[PDB]
Amino acid sequence: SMLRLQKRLASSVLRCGKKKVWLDPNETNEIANANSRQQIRKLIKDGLIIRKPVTVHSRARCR
Amino acid sequence: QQEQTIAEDLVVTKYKMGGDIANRVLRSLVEASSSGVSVLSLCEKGDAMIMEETGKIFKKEKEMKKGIAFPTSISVNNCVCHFSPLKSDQDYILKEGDLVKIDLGVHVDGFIANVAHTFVVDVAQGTQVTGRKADVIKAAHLCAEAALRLVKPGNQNTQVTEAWNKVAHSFNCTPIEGMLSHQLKQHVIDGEKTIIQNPTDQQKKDHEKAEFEVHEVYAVDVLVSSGEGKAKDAGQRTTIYKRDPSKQYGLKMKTSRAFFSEVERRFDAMPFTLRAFEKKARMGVVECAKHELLQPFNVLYEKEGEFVAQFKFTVLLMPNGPMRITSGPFEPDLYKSEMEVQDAELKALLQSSA
Amino acid sequence: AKIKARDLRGKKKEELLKQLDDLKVELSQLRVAKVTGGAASKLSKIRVVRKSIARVLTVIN
Amino acid sequence: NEVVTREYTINIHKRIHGVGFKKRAPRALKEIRKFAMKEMGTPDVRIDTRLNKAVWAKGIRNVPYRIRVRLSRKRNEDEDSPNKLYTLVTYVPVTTFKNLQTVNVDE
Amino acid sequence: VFIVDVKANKHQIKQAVKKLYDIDVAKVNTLIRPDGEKKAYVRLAPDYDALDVANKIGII
Amino acid sequence: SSHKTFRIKRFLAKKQKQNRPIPQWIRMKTGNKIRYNSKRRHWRRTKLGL
Amino acid sequence: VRYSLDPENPTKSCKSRGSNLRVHFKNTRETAQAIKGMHIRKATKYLKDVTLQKQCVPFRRYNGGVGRCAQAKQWGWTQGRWPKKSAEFLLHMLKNAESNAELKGLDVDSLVIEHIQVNKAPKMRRRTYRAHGRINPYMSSPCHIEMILTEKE
RNA sequence: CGCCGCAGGUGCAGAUCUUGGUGGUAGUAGCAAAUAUUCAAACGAGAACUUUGAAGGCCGAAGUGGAGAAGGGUUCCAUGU
Ligand SMILES: [Mg+2]
Ligand SMILES: [Mg+2]
Ligand SMILES: [Mg+2]
Ligand SMILES: [Mg+2]
Ligand SMILES: [Mg+2]
Ligand SMILES: [Mg+2]
Ligand SMILES: [Mg+2]
Ligand SMILES: [Mg+2]
Ligand SMILES: [Mg+2]
Ligand SMILES: [Mg+2]
Ligand SMILES: [Mg+2]
Ligand SMILES: [Mg+2]
Repeated sequence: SMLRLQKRLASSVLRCGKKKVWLDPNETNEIANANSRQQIRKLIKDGLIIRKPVTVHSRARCR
Repeated sequence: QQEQTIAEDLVVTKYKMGGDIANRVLRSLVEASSSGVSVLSLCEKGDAMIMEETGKIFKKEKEMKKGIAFPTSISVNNCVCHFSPLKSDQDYILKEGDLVKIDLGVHVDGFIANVAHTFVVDVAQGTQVTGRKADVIKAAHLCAEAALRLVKPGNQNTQVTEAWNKVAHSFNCTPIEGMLSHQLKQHVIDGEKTIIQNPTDQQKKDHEKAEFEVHEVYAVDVLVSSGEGKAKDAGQRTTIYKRDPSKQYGLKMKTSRAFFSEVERRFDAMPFTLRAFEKKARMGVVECAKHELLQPFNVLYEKEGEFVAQFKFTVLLMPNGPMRITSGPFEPDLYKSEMEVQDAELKALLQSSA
Repeated sequence: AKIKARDLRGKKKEELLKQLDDLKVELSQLRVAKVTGGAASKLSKIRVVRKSIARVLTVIN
Repeated sequence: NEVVTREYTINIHKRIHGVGFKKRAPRALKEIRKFAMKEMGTPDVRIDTRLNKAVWAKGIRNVPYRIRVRLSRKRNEDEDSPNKLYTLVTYVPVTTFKNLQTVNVDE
Repeated sequence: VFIVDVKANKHQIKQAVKKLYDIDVAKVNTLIRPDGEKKAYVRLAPDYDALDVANKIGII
Repeated sequence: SSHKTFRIKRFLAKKQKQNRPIPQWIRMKTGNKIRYNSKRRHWRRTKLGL
Repeated sequence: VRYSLDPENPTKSCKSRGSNLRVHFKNTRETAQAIKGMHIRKATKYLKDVTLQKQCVPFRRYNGGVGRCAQAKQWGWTQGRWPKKSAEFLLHMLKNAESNAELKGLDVDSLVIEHIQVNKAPKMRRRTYRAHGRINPYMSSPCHIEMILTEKE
């Protein structure tokens, strides 16, 4: 319903910004239940939350 | 469409087994309840034989789950019900001539068979018990006998309410305030179809109207008091808790998750008692109950010098006639009253049999 | 069980202090019950114990 | 019947001509929705997210001149709603737009 | 965790907890709440148990 | 600020506890003639003198 | 309560009202004037059309600055608008009035809006900020509304 | 309240009069400084604005980033309306 808290918690445990946190758009109810860490960590460990990769800034053109 | 009904021959037999297991446990206790005993000891031994007998039955099938549906609840001369102390609490030594109310539930594959009786302990041979206590429990039994005759699809729940009120007035007594008997089915104890005893304004405006339906389980109770019918709390720890599988909160305490894990494993949905653990049980309960993950069963005390009575049985509704599988050993020859029945309609329902 | 200043005035200071102590420990559990929910009965006995402490302290003073 | 699906090619260039830079791609997608509302007979046009990406593929002011889509009028017989028919328009990747007709795609 | 008077220092807090609860404490961490009342975290000695004591206190 | 004196924080403490709505049961008292806390304060609308 | 213009017969009539409704009084007064006298089904269909901007309401008294539209010719007039908020509040109050008619047992197929009036309500105060450190009002103009529907055919 | 006497802080259209309320203006001026939003879904009675995902963008390390000092004082955090 409203995952503002989970995004903040997931970014903190993932040690990444809120850009890089991916919450599963289909399993919104499951993430919405995770009101704490060790619940976010559980969701991270089973793949419902993924740290998105850094968008590529290649240096090949410069090289 | 997957709910189990009493239509099956195998289901009826074990339901007759549940009535036998309820009657045999009550019979074992009534003989073993005497003056100068430990109320805690009767509960542990009350549980003790109910563990073994439910383990030795049906040796050829050891797959389904069976056990307790409602803990051994006891209350003597001052409490309504929902009283079952822990080991740390002070014991209540049963004295001479007390009347004590005992409640117990047994579940087999989620089907609930629940019985509860009130009796006076250590009644000698040839004696005649008299007083205002001689009135309350006799009135309650006529509520039971009336209820047995009037339990049939077609007789409404509100007729049960007035009938119990009218006999209560006939016996100069009043039921305790706002209790609920329930219509039972598989894997449940808090059925939506409930019948209410001794209601008031808030109760009658929020209670439901419904007609008794066939092939159903009815856990009928009668709670009658000799005084005013009002109860409150005197700061005694609430022990009996039941989980609700509807709502959910994510526990943050290791003991609460462990307490909630152990509750789900052993007493998934039926009301349990904190005697089944104790150091970690008490501190895990506060967090779960705070977030209403468990619905409590508090203790209710009456006034000093007030007496309360209770009778509960489970009955199965067949089209041809109800049969009460669980009963308590009450006799009218050793127990009389000074006021009698005055209403003609009450007369008809007691002389008629089934 | 109520105490009165009139009957407290005969005792010595040895059990007057003793009576003040268990009166203080009783108020300690009373405030504990107030925090942990407790009951309406226990909350109402907070004042009756507070005035009993003042009564005993007034007599010794 | 009423479940049919067809394949169209919309000249966005013609429908978008004259629109300012910061409102071109936004206008292109309400022109697809207007196009679908007309060719099919139904309101409540549902635009596929892949179709969204194709219109925005080259930014906000350089919209593709033409796009090939597939309108699918399907039954809304899934929940109580005012409209019983809805059209879902998907994106069809193509190499050329030459000699492309409006064709009836089968099941 | 207790609520104590703002005029009591960690030494009196340790002495009060030790004497009126019959326990041995390891250290006291104190802070004053925004409400204006002191909050004392009393770490018990390893041979004592907080849950054991909190039962006897009644705050379990 | 984070750096405060004791007496300032004690001053701020009292102002916090008395910025609370009146109890609902006050309305039921005989001869009440009180309706709301008219001395309520909001941190953004009106500032403490200190 | 005391409605103005009580019905001729409070047995084939139904009433509804609302007070302190957060709608513009000028927009609702025009909307009620067009609705007045309409049959219940014609008025309900018309108010949905105004929301859909397929039919308009003519602004006759409070028209200063109101623009012109083509649809304001059905009503002999020039300027009209499509007050969405006024239509929704009148639709809600018409639905309440219809349920009252079925409550006292008259058919809703033959209901006609005999009387409908909109009254100014107490204004609500807000603040706007002007150039040289000046404070100016930002008052709202709510409205009381009430109508009587008469069963007639 | 009338009648005989007594005594006045005794009569309003104005004073750019004091206080309060209300109009026309007027559904009007206006809600135009700093490039920009779009698609689907969820909750929900209700979605241009909430949340999730996808895309297109902007700040571009002298930041629209991360922390503090004064100042504020609970605005911090959960849950609900
Ligand atoms: Mg410090
Ligand atoms: Mg400011
Ligand atoms: Mg003009
Ligand atoms: Mg301004
Ligand atoms: Mg200024
Ligand atoms: Mg004058
Ligand atoms: Mg005057
Ligand atoms: Mg004047
Ligand atoms: Mg304008
Ligand atoms: Mg503008
Ligand atoms: Mg840039
Ligand atoms: Mg906040």
